Amino acid sequence: AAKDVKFGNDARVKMLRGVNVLADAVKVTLGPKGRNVVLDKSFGAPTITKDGVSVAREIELEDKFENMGAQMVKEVASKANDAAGDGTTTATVLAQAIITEGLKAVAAGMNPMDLKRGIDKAVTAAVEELKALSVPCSDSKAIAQVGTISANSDETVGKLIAEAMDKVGKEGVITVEDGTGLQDELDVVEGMQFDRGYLSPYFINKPETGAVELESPFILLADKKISNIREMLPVLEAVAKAGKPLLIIAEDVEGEALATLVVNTMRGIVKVAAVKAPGFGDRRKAMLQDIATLTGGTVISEEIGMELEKATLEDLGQAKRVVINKDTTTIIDGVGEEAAIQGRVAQIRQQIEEATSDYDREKLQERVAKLAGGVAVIKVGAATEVEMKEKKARVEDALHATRAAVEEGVVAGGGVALIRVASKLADLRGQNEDQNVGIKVALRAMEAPLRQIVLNCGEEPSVVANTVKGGDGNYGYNAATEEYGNMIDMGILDPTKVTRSALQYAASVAGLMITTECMVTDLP
Amino acid sequence: AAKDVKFGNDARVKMLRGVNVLADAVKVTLGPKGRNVVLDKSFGAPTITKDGVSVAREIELEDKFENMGAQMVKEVASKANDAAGDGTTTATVLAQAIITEGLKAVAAGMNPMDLKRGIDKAVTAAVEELKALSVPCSDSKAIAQVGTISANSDETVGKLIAEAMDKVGKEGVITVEDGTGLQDELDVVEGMQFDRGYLSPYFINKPETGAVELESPFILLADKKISNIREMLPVLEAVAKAGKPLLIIAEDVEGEALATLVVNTMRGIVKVAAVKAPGFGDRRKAMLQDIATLTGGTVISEEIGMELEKATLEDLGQAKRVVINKDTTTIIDGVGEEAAIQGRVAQIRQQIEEATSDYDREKLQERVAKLAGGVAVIKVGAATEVEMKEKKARVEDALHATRAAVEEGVVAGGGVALIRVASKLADLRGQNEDQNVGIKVALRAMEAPLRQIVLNCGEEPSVVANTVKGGDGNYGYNAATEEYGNMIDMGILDPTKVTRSALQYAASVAGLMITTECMVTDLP
Amino acid sequence: AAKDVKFGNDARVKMLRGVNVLADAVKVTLGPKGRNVVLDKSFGAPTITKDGVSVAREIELEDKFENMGAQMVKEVASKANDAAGDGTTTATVLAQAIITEGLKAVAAGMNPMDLKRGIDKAVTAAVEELKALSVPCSDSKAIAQVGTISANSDETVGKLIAEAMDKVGKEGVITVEDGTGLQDELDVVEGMQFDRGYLSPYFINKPETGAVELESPFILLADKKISNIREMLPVLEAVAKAGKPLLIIAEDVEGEALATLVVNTMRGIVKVAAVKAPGFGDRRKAMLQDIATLTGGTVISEEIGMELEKATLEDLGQAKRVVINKDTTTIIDGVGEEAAIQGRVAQIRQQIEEATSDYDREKLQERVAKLAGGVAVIKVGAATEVEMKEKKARVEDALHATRAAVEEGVVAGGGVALIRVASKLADLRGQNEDQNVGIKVALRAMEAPLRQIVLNCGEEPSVVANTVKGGDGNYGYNAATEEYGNMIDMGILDPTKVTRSALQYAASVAGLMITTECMVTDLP
Amino acid sequence: AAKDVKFGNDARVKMLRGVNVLADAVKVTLGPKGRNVVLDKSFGAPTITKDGVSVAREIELEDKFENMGAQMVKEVASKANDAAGDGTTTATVLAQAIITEGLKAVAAGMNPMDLKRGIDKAVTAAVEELKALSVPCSDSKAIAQVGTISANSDETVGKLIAEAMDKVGKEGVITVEDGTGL
Ligand SMILES: Nc1ncnc2c1ncn2[C@@H]1O[C@H](COP(=O)(O)OP(=O)(O)OP(=O)(O)O)[C@@H](O)[C@H]1O
Ligand SMILES: Nc1ncnc2c1ncn2[C@@H]1O[C@H](COP(=O)(O)OP(=O)(O)OP(=O)(O)O)[C@@H](O)[C@H]1O
Ligand SMILES: Nc1ncnc2c1ncn2[C@@H]1O[C@H](COP(=O)(O)OP(=O)(O)OP(=O)(O)O)[C@@H](O)[C@H]1O
Ligand SMILES: [Mg+2]
Ligand SMILES: [Mg+2]
Ligand SMILES: [Mg+2]
Ligand SMILES: [Mg+2]
Repeated sequence: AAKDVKFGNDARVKMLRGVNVLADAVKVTLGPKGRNVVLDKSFGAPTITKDGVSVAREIELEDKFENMGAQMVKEVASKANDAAGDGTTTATVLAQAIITEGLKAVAAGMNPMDLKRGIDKAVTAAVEELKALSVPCSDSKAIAQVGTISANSDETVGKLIAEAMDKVGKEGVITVEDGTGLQDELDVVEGMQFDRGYLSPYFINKPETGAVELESPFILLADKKISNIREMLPVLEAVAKAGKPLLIIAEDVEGEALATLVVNTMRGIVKVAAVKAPGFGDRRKAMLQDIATLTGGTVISEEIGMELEKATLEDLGQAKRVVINKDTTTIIDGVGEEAAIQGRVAQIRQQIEEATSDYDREKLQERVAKLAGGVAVIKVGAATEVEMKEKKARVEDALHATRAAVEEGVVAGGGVALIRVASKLADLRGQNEDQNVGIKVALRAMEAPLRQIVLNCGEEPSVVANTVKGGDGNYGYNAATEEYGNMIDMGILDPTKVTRSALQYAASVAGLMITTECMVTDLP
Repeated sequence: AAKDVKFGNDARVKMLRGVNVLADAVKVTLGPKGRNVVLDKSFGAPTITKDGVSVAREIELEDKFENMGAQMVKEVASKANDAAGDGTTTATVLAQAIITEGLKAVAAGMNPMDLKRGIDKAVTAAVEELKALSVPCSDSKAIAQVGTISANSDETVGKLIAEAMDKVGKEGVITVEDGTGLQDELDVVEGMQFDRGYLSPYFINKPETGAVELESPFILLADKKISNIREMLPVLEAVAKAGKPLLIIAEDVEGEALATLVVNTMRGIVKVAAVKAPGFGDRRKAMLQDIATLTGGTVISEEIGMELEKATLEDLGQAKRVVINKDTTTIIDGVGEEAAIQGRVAQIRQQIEEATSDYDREKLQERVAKLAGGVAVIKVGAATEVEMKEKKARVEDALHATRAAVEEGVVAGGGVALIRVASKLADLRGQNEDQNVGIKVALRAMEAPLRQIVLNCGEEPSVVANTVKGGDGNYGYNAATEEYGNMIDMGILDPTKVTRSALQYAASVAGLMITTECMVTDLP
Repeated sequence: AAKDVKFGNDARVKMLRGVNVLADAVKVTLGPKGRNVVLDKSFGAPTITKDGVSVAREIELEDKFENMGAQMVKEVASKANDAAGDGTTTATVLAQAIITEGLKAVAAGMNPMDLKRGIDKAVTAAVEELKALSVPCSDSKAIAQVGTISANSDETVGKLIAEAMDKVGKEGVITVEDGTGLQDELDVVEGMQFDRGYLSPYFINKPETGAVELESPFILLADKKISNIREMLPVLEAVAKAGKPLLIIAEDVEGEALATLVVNTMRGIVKVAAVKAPGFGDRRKAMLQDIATLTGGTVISEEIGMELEKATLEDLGQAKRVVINKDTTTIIDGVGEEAAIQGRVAQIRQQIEEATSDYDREKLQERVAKLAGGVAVIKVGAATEVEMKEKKARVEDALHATRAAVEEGVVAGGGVALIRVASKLADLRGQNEDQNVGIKVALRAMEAPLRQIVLNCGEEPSVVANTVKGGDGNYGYNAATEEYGNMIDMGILDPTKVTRSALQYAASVAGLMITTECMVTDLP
Repeated sequence: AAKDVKFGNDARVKMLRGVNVLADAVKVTLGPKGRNVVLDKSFGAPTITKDGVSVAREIELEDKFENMGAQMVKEVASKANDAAGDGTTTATVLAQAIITEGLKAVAAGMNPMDLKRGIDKAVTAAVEELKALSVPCSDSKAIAQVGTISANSDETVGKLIAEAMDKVGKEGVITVEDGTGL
């Protein structure tokens, strides 16, 4: 309808106001000594949190343009979370630091394009420096430290992640779920993990993790874009008679077949789950057959005439468990016989032998690794169900952080990595002077996270930041103990992936908001 | 939607305003001589109460941030109530005292972390001192005094609780309900008490206690996560034909099964009750078999193929009564033969003999204690049903208080315990000066409850507090008689668990409020 | 209802205000160095776009008359987009330039008719000059450059378009869709393209392209305007039983048939697609029989008694795919045998031989070209489905731009073509002085797009525009590299059709608003 | 009275807005193509003038901070009028340009005192360069050209002033007054 349009300086001022509000509200929770934020949980008691993710999620400014700026920086922090699993607060702190200085530069009269080029160059150089300073994470000690640091100082999370990590190799498939009692357990089931997000967010039965859990489910191996719900109706009735959950690996469920199935999720005919089918054509049928032989099911495809109307319970797959995330789906301990799995992996190994292209060999090696490795199951022994879900979510996010670390290395925590990077890149320049100014803005932003942590601790950020900059290597300020020392020695590690993703995304949103000239919104 | 965000000083000022409003409204009711609070009972007549629980529950500030502050100090007081059953007003009085002084310190310029560390250290030392000064509660006289004091001067409650307590030992299971006549009756039956909460609050038929009472119910021993209401529909029909109430001990009723059971419970086909199954795997099946042999029923499990579709009336358990609370469920006088119970306890004793781990031996000894100990039934007698319910609720809360006392000792009542603790810890100091200031704030808070009681009595709190501080041991001020004397001699006892929980929770909420920097709420 | 009427100067002032708002919001995104515009995407995160089409689409002024002016200049830009596929922002930039200067001329006192005549004359001369300066686009190099420039610096789009273009000739039929994976493919199916827009916008299953895709559908070769759905109800049931999609090439679907087909299309009983039948009388039946022989179906017509009630599954045509746009519909690999197609094209060649009129020979030659040439299929390869849709949309719009270029030539990009045209037409005059003023206004407008691009780059538009005007031929300012040079050498090409359409439409809307005297709108 | 105090960039922006208002009023009267400015007078008819000093004198803004900026940059035109008698529009144009570019550097973290020192050094060197680049203006033709350019390209005024200085020499005194004729 009628819309309000802001141009230039007014638009950027509103942007900065909204970004400042969100960034303050989130950054007050950065570091181990973060403050508390009281979020009004509607009718119930307020939730006091030190988690910047929740504070950012709950922030929605009244003013439409300020709200828009807050939402953009928030969503870029969310991109950082998705890419890394940690550093959303750091990304917001970095984003505000570039944005506040950058928008001041724009309001001065400097060219937004030059500033964006300078910040892009500085952040690219910063990522190169972080890769240079990154130390590979292969020993279980570093993995435990990373898990502890990403679990908000939880040593048990770090040590369990390290144990399960070394048990199945650094590239192995690891899953976590609730335990039996108050003791943890480590198991090696024979399953696999294929990228398949849920086709509807309403499938989520776990609000603490945004994932769908099915125990002893029925795996339907559709190789056709499902458009109607009528042709699996006998199959749905058979599953309901069986009572086990039903999940669907189809190419794409579109139209009413989705919506009706969506409706079924609140009707509870079965525990409906729908995921996309990874791979295409030959690859799609290859991993579909792999899932069939892992779960003992049969691949049903319309091309071979195997229509969903004739799909019986025997053709339907079966496994011990399945987990569905927004990006990938892990099938856990399929009931298919070990002999069939061994035959399938042998066939794919001879496919590797006959393969000549690098892509073919690499993909088939990934396939055989997926089938042979299985899944590492962790049964965390927390006391209560609330503690079950919270500890398992912490373990999951810290596990993702550890995987990011082992794929990209680790660096000094507490913002020391960015401090060292800024010290290394202090001399970097650009084509013109405004690019150099953007570089300086990015360097101050790199300083920002450690300063914010020290500010949260109550100490003066200037003295501590100067002391850390004076030190070399990984010298820094342990905030939890409020004492200086080597971050690696005191276990304050940051996954290099986390830091590089946070900085890159903060630079992205900063440049986007700096170069923005007009904003349109619904009129109040 | 749109949200209002407060930062720092404004946030904490709103916090203090809300806390002050709630704390005044509640603390005017502390002690035997508490004032009256008139709560508007909507259309009907107002309710005058001296019970701080009701006053706190009815308090909901108009201003959103003041509302959040009041709501969460209220919820911390509720945590104290749940942990102890008494000292809700004392927890609020302590909470206001720390928050008022602590937030004054923050507004001065002192560091919130330093204050929180100091308060936490002072409260930990206070709990140690309270444990040191606690006198074990084993004689029936002390139990009677604690029961009387937790019911706000109800001698009959204390004496009946003491009698039932000594009848079945300090670790026995005790339940209370309405008697036949106007006199109290003490009985010993063969029941048991397993931790389980009702899966829906709508099951509560007793608003005065938040508990579900089923007389002569049908116990269904589910060992499976119930997800549908279809499979026990014949069982529901059989129960409705019988007419007795139906309760289900299930692992977890999730999905549409819970919703259908709720729809049934406001449709009243049967008296539907659902509780979670305590224990896991071997322990779960062990206590399920214990319940089966106590109630004469048969364990129904899908693993052995004993599916709920074939569940008949014979397999259903039967007992004299069952009481369901939010955390624990007690079965009263199951119809199983004494010979079967004796055989089961003999089997578990043999399990104890063959067990070697301390955990297994302790768990099996707990099982045999719960089985062979029996249940002390108190058929309390009152003139009217309203008086019946009020007396039984007072007896229940005082019984919980007596259990807390016998598990943690007793201390001088009327705030004398905290006065003595502050006198003992006057010399305690922290790492820096602001930690010492937080310690002093905690000590003044320790003084606060006795001062508030004396203020309620109309006397000057300063003179009486000075006189109590000058005295040593358990010397204090009897408020009901308005005269000094030994707290134990005049029966003014406090369960040590009550006081330590109230102080610890008050310190927790105070530190959370002090370290809080930002608040978000829905825009008015 | 009640309406607000503006007259003369006030109306034109409102025109200018609304046009200025929209033109600013869109023009801040012109050129490779365009700024960012933040569009509020309702509840979700804001969308940052440099695409002027989206910014123009969002803009809707609150003031009714300002909104009206913005909407009409926006719709003229949309006409330019539809006619060319590119230059929407350029059309708006040109429109504002004429409008701002023209409405100043009207407010001065000059005659609107004289200004409109002058602008029309200048734009006609500009189109003649652009045709003169246009260089034919036949080599794959120029096609690749045009595809890259229309896709906003996407070299892969340009090269793939050039390859597919040279594969099937400059007049060949080319279609694009999603590929298998990350790799592209170039094939030539046997199909044809006919002008038939969808009869309901709700048929669109591709919001990113506004097109309807049916994979392996059933073609209904109806030769009658379908106004009732009852008589194909058995056909609809048969199609639903088969499960394949369904499209109708009837003359028109209107009234009850249209409403019921729409109801079906949100109910999704079958994938309903309705398109009008191209051709008339002999031509209509001729192309209907061509579709029948290509898809192996049978033409169903009420004139020969072949009523839709007796239409069985065999009579319906079958093809590999079909794409429906708002203006034309393309079939993809009909299942008709190649022998039947060869016989049909031989018959139409004999018709060419027997044809005497130029129209008959040309139409039959077009028919044989459509049948024999087939359809070029591009399976573009991208990582993700969202990337699939975005890359295929960019490829489609750049393909339309390349077709416009090859049918009208190419000119210097970055507004250099219009600068050169203004330099050539600087001497042109009109009947009276105000016509000359309109000519000068149009010349400044021709200068406007390059000036706006340079302004977006941050450089001074005056110096760069003077330097470009000083140069001759195709000398200009590469904005992406921020350096001068030959546009053809640096690959900054503009399809001459795009530029002439943008300029002509801008002149059209400018003259319409200048000659406008009265406004009526709904009263606020 | 009660004071409003504005710090940093808010104060600088308001000051610059006032300077921009005054200088925009003044600088539409610069050059041969510069236009005129109407100044409303409390007594009599409005004054149509092209002098930058008159426009600068008349400018006073509602906002107290913008008015502070305007009254501060008005001193450039006033001092230029008092000292040289001409160049008041050029003086105001130069002042605003130094202010606009100076405030840009101040916003970029530069030290304003050192910016002032650099501006002063540049202007001292510029005065030296002007003294070097100047040429004597002694003949009547150059005086006619100077007067013509200073009278907004009015050749009659320049010729009249050249004739007046020729008649009264170096020691004579020339004054300008109202005349009856056309
Ligand atoms: N003991 C410590 N001393 C100093 N810095 C620490 C310490 N522990 C963690 N850090 C640093 O503090 C940051 C962790 O803060 P926090 O976990 O609150 O937020 P985050 O990593 O930005 O993201 P998220 O809110 O999503 O968890 C990291 O930069 C980490 O290196
Ligand atoms: N006769 C008495 N003289 C002095 N203090 C007493 C006397 N009886 C009880 N007290 C003290 O007064 C307090 C009891 O007050 P009250 O029961 O109103 O509130 P509470 O214990 O804070 O909690 P709740 O409101 O939940 O019952 C305890 O601290 C108790 O030790
Ligand atoms: N590298 C370049 N240097 C200079 N001008 C360029 C360059 N690349 C493209 N252009 C010019 O910039 C314009 C392309 O801008 P843009 O694609 O944002 O908008 P548009 O052509 O008006 O239409 P649309 O918004 O519908 O795509 C064209 O005039 C093109 O000739
Ligand atoms: Mg973190
Ligand atoms: Mg009490
Ligand atoms: Mg374009
Ligand atoms: Mg002059």
